[PDB]
Amino acid sequence: GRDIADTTDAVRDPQTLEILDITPCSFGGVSVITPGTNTSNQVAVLYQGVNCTEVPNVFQTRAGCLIGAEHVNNSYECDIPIGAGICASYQQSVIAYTMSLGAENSVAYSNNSIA
Amino acid sequence: IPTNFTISVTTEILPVSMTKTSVDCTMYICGDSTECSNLLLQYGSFCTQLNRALTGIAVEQDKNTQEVFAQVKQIYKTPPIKDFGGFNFSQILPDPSKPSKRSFIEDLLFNKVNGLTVLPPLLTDEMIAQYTSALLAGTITSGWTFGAGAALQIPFAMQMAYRFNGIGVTQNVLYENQKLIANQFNSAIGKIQDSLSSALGKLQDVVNQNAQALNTLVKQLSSNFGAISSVLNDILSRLDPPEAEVQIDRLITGRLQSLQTYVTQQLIRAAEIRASANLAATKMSECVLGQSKRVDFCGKGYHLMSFPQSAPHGVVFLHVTYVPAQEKNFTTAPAICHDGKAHFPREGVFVSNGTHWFVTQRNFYEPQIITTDNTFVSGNCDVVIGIVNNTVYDPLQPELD
Amino acid sequence: TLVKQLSSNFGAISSVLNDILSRLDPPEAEVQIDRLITGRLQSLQTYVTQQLIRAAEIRASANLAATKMSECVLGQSKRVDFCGKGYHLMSFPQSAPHGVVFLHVTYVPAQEKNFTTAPAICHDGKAHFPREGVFVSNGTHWFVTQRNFYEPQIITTDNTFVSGNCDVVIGIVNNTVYDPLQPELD
Ligand SMILES: *[C@@H]1O[C@H](CO)[C@@H](O[C@@H]2O[C@H](CO)[C@@H](O)[C@H](O)[C@H]2NC(C)=O)[C@H](O)[C@H]1NC(C)=O
Ligand SMILES: *[C@@H]1O[C@H](CO)[C@@H](O[C@@H]2O[C@H](CO)[C@@H](O)[C@H](O)[C@H]2NC(C)=O)[C@H](O)[C@H]1NC(C)=O
Ligand SMILES: *[C@@H]1O[C@H](CO)[C@@H](O[C@@H]2O[C@H](CO)[C@@H](O)[C@H](O)[C@H]2NC(C)=O)[C@H](O)[C@H]1NC(C)=O
Ligand SMILES: *[C@@H]1O[C@H](CO)[C@@H](O)[C@H](O)[C@H]1NC(C)=O
Ligand SMILES: *[C@@H]1O[C@H](CO)[C@@H](O)[C@H](O)[C@H]1NC(C)=O
Ligand SMILES: *[C@@H]1O[C@H](CO)[C@@H](O)[C@H](O)[C@H]1NC(C)=O
Ligand SMILES: *[C@@H]1O[C@H](CO)[C@@H](O)[C@H](O)[C@H]1NC(C)=O
Ligand SMILES: *[C@@H]1O[C@H](CO)[C@@H](O)[C@H](O)[C@H]1NC(C)=O
Ligand SMILES: *[C@@H]1O[C@H](CO)[C@@H](O)[C@H](O)[C@H]1NC(C)=O
Ligand SMILES: *[C@@H]1O[C@H](CO)[C@@H](O)[C@H](O)[C@H]1NC(C)=O
Ligand SMILES: *[C@@H]1O[C@H](CO)[C@@H](O)[C@H](O)[C@H]1NC(C)=O
Ligand SMILES: *[C@@H]1O[C@H](CO)[C@@H](O)[C@H](O)[C@H]1NC(C)=O
Ligand SMILES: *[C@@H]1O[C@H](CO)[C@@H](O)[C@H](O)[C@H]1NC(C)=O
Ligand SMILES: *[C@@H]1O[C@H](CO)[C@@H](O)[C@H](O)[C@H]1NC(C)=O
Repeated sequence: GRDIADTTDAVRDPQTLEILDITPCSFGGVSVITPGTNTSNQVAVLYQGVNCTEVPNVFQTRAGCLIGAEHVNNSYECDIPIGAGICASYQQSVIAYTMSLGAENSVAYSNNSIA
Repeated sequence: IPTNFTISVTTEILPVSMTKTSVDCTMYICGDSTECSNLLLQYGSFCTQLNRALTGIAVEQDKNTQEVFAQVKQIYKTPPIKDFGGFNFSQILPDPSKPSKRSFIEDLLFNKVNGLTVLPPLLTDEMIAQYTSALLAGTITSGWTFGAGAALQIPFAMQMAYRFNGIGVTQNVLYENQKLIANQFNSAIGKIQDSLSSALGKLQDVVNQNAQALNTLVKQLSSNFGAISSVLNDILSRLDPPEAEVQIDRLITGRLQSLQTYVTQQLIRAAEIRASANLAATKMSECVLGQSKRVDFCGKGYHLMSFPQSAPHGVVFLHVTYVPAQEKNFTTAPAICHDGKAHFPREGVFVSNGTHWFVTQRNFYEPQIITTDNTFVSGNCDVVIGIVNNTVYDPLQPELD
Repeated sequence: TLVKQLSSNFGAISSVLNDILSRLDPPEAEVQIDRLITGRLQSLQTYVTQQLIRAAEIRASANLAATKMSECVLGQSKRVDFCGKGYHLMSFPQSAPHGVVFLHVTYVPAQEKNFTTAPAICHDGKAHFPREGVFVSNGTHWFVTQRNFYEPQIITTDNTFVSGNCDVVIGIVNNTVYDPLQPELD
């Protein structure tokens, strides 16, 4: 069997004559999230595009599996960009959160008033 | 002189960023073989150099997006009461019912458009939609004051009066034609809505180019380059190392050439994308946060205001312009000769309907009696070429008498 | 990187030409010399291509800097967020190693206040519009002030012009307009 790119996607077993699909083993990059060397010597490790089960606090993002950072359900300004709306900061351990775009303001609009 | 006007709303599409891809040099050339890696280690820092170029290209896209869409300090909210003087902003304002807060027109725009890895963008679509909504709410509620500091509220009709002043038309023209202008704006917005649902080719061209380049790179892995086969496992299984090296070297050479061509053309594309993003950021600063005097920069006509909408990997600007209509012929003169002295118009032009002489503004026909209040004197009647004889009214004398 | 790429075999037996010459006969030696030549030529071409690509960006930045020198230093610009942030007043250049520094001076308003406003004033069945400014009220009285700074003034016929009746304009408010000529006449 062949795919669009002409690779051996599927094979037939010779002894029992059954069709077995062939899929590649997991691969990806490894990124290290660190504060300054003066500030601390602890790091967080991101496995990009890898499901958390495939890896030999564990937090799953759209970028990949994040190990060594605790997820807090507050929002702050972005410090270190992880991807897909997630940032990381050192606050002591490394924390991961969803970045906030800014402060919320409501202008006092009216059809009579000016500033 | 024109005697009527038209409100025109037009669209402009600009690409901002492209897809973030990364290729591992060793995995593409060798896969999972140690012999090929050891042979490839003798070529230097080509693989480290190629990976760094791609990393820089990937990093540049987030800056591209940030420079265009993150131009507001605060996230402004529109008031619950939509009393904007008859103007209707509903196809460009967010609707909470949709799970994403994209507007109607944004929904229409979004419905249209081996070691390989694709990286997600830092900003999601919801965040970009929130940026656009904040910009648009600020423009509606505070005019152009939020660009230069704190947002100061003002009624929308008075803001439109200021914008009519900015193009050389007086305020009473707006205030005595408000309903017609509102209706024309609403009809133009509806026409855009109809035209979109029935365009975005510039955004699809980039996607097509990137996909085709990736497809070529992937398909170049089935070339022999002079070896007995293009499959490295077959070469390693059928031959001893001394005889396998002479084929693996040819495979390595070919695959290196293929990756280097791909990376170079990718850099050349990234430069153009950066230039387009810079133009989009300039347009956001100058058309949306202000009123531009540059000709044909924000639309076609006399610019009034613009509204931004987010597109997939791009941005759309809706430019609102002023177009004069229904002109009429008149006879004109440079000056008026009265009592042996020459009068010039202060901020208008002298016109005649065939029997009488009036003074009117240049962009709209509104005749008025020539008095000493709207004219000024300089010299006598001999110097000027084309001066005509007429009477100039003095308001003080009848009141005094 | 260019200098360091001179210690690679590129498939040959050695990276030193003299060692290849001494340890091999000429007919076999030329085969290794060709490999070394190919590798070093490829390195040079890569260096030149990246230098061209970088020079293009440097040129674009220099063009932007020249435009900014023309429009912020030799004049006053009305382009928004081109010469600093705020309302541009003037700029001063400084020289930096392989660059230039611009010091932008801008005008930022502060300390705003609530006011009540109207589009026109109705007086004697006539509609008055402000010549340059906006009508504001502190709660009991009406004034006319310039838009970017608060300086209230009495509404007269010298701040306003008349256009039409009071029926058309939406939001017209009754008030009085003071005629300066009458007190001097009487
Ligand atoms: C200026 O143009 C507008 C738009 O064409 C005119 O308004 C229309 O006039 C016609 C003719 O009387 C009416 O049937 C329409 O109902 C009007 N409104 C619209 C939205 O079409 C307007 O009359 C023109 N001004 C002058 C002075 O003729
Ligand atoms: C040109 O403008 C003059 C001034 O408005 C017009 O003269 C007026 O005509 C109307 C009738 O059409 C009379 O009721 C007014 O009394 C006239 N005004 C004056 C000052 O006499 C004139 O009709 C216009 N057209 C032409 C061709 O002259
Ligand atoms: C609005 O401004 C007017 C003008 O300054 C104020 O009227 C003056 O108020 C002072 C305060 O006692 C008096 O001394 C003056 O005699 C008033 N002038 C006139 C012409 O009456 C008015 O008080 C202000 N309104 C508010 C609510 O502050
Ligand atoms: C031998 O191979 C045939 C397929 O040709 C298969 O049907 C059969 O079961 C095999 N026998 C054994 C003992 O594996
Ligand atoms: C590390 O951080 C401290 C903060 O207290 C700072 O004083 C120090 O300068 C930093 N290290 C270096 C090398 O600058
Ligand atoms: C990881 O595997 C689980 C189990 O199938 C799946 O539910 C989950 O969606 C996977 N992760 C991602 C990011 O798809
Ligand atoms: C995340 O949200 C849940 C909502 O129930 C909350 O209980 C939890 O405390 C949040 N996470 C953290 C770290 O606080
Ligand atoms: C704005 O137009 C829509 C039709 O597109 C209409 O349903 C809506 O009621 C209008 N807005 C107001 C305030 O009437
Ligand atoms: C004005 O005069 C020209 C030349 O006589 C003529 O062609 C035109 O129809 C007239 N009217 C307008 C509105 O231009
Ligand atoms: C315009 O040109 C004509 C010649 O055809 C001339 O007679 C007339 O005087 C000129 N107009 C003026 C205002 O001089
Ligand atoms: C305008 O009036 C003056 C003074 O009466 C006269 O000398 C001159 O000839 C007049 N112009 C024309 C074109 O008749
Ligand atoms: C204008 O009045 C509103 C009323 O709520 C207020 O919130 C706002 O701060 C005022 N603007 C000022 C004081 O500049
Ligand atoms: C403001 O809105 C109110 C409520 O509809 C209305 O009574 C008033 O006339 C409006 N004022 C202006 C200036 O539009
Ligand atoms: C203004 O005065 C006229 C008559 O003097 C009156 O009919 C009108 O109702 C007044 N306007 C207001 C808003 O009270």
